[PDB]
Amino acid sequence: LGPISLNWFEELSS
Amino acid sequence: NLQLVSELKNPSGSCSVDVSAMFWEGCKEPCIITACEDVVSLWKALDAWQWEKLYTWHFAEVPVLQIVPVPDVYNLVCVALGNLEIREIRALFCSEKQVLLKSGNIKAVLGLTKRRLVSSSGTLSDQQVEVMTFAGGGKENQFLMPPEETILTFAEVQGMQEALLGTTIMNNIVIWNLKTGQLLKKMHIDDSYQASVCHKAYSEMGLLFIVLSHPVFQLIVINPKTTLSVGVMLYCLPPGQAGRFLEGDVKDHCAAAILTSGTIAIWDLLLGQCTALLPPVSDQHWSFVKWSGTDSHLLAGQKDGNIFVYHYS
Repeated sequence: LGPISLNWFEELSS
Repeated sequence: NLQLVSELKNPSGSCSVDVSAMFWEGCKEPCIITACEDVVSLWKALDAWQWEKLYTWHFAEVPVLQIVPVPDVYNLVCVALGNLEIREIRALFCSEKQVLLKSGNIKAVLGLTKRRLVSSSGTLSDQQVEVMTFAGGGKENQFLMPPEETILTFAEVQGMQEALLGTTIMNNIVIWNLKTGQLLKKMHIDDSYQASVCHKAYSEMGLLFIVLSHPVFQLIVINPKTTLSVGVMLYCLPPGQAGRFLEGDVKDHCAAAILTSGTIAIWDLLLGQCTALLPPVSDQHWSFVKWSGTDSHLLAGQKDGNIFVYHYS
């Protein structure tokens, strides 16, 4: 069900 | 399609290696930069089709390898020197003068938005990744966290800010945050195909769209959060067309390639169709190709080194 996160970048940056 | 609009003959008695179009300076004006092994020239439009040389810079010892365009920089030209691998990166500017920016075992280099230049050297635990900024002189150098896998190419991700992408010898794609220097993610791409050379990368709806070169180009779609590759589009030569990818360039949503043919082929990346072929003028195979960074033109160059400028529409 591979989730997509539109905020993956700031997420990993956090 | 392609409309021959102007041209530039540069009988420089030195092999031509690269070209690019940039705005120069007290006003933005579209110029063309040509690079040969031992000389680099800045040219302006003489008239509707002719170009005249305004400045020139000379290099003895180590031959020029490529131009390195830097977005938002109009008062200098960066070039990379080397016989095969890069040894130096210099800035050329005016009365012509040049500055050594970096020196060493350079593996990859890319001009970035807002006056930055990123480069990498070494191979493993020795690897460094650096982003410098111009005002413009050598101002800052920020290191980025190295993946300790040799970087083959960078690409700035269109549609976000502060994301930098790399491809490594391991068939991996890495993403850094340009602000913090952090290495955010490493993602293996199916062990082939395979590439290696990223021509362009895009962010849209939390997915990554990556253009690689082989089928002449491939578009890989990756979900950055799962790391998983979610599909792949193909760009292929029409029904009858000999030739393998040899090199190329991508601007926005257009891709150009020089084929083993000697022909250049063009694709609109949205649709996937080959929108034009361009056989060599004369018997001279096309030597390099670059989209213009100032306008809607394709630059096609011969070792000769005649440049032919086409209007794309």
